[PDB]
Amino acid sequence: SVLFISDLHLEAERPDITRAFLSFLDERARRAEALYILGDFFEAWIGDDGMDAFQRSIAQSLRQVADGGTRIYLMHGNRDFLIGKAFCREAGCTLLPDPSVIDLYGEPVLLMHGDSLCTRDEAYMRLRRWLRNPLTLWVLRHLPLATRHKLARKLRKESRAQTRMKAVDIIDVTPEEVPRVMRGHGVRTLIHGHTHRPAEHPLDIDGQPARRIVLGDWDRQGWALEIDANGHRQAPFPLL
Ligand SMILES: CCCCCCCCCCC[C@@H](O)CC(=O)N[C@H]1[C@@H](OP(=O)(O)O)O[C@H](CO)[C@@H](O)[C@@H]1OC(=O)C[C@H](O)CCCCCCCCCCC
Repeated sequence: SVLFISDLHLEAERPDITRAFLSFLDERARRAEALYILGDFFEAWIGDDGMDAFQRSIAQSLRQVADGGTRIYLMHGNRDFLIGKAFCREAGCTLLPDPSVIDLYGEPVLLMHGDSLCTRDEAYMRLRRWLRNPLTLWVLRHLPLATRHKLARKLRKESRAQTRMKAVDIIDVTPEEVPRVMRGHGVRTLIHGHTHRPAEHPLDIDGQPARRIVLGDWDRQGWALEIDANGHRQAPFPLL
């Protein structure tokens, strides 16, 4: 079996989420063939060179699971798109680009964090285009660590202000983007996070049924999607 999680937003000041995650690693990820983390694993990331004691300890916990034979893949989200090779080497995980198509029990399956689908959120689309611009990444990594933390706090503050003001239809995925990107990748299954609305959505692509599975965020309870050759299930579990 294979596990999918996202939107944990791990941080030092949420030990309840950390405890749930570490229990999940021991109880479920150790026995899985693979674990996919589809973005926003951490609350924020300023670059691997800024990793703190807490973040290093999370890397070590992943490494224990990877060394047991579980393959771990990590995809960027909007909080942690600066995770690099140094972190993944310490964690024993593989960095997966957004988007990625994997083979899952013989079916091609598209994986994304999900924010790139939110094309009606024009203010966010503009921010994303600027944040991911190679010129932006260049200047950002030339900022001192403390100044990077300052700008990360400022972005979080403005995001918290602005997201409260937006309608749910503006911040959720644009419906017609889903068949468009799934057709382009030749898949009938898409798995993503970001939107915090765990669900499975049936849809049509060119007269053929397809599905979009949305992973849950861990703010109030943990979530995991588990797939094996016979079926799949997403279910929550309590934070510790
Ligand atoms: C190198 C270190 C520093 C730089 C890199 C740091 C990386 C870590 C920081 C993460 C910030 C991230 O939270 C921003 C973001 O992604 N917001 C969108 C997201 O909301 P979340 O709050 O992340 O859950 O998802 C929401 C739903 O999709 C969406 O709504 C939010 O997007 C916004 O709210 C964006 C606003 O609409 C526009 C904000 C522009 C802010 C400009 C601030 C800079 C000040 C400029 C002064 C001239």
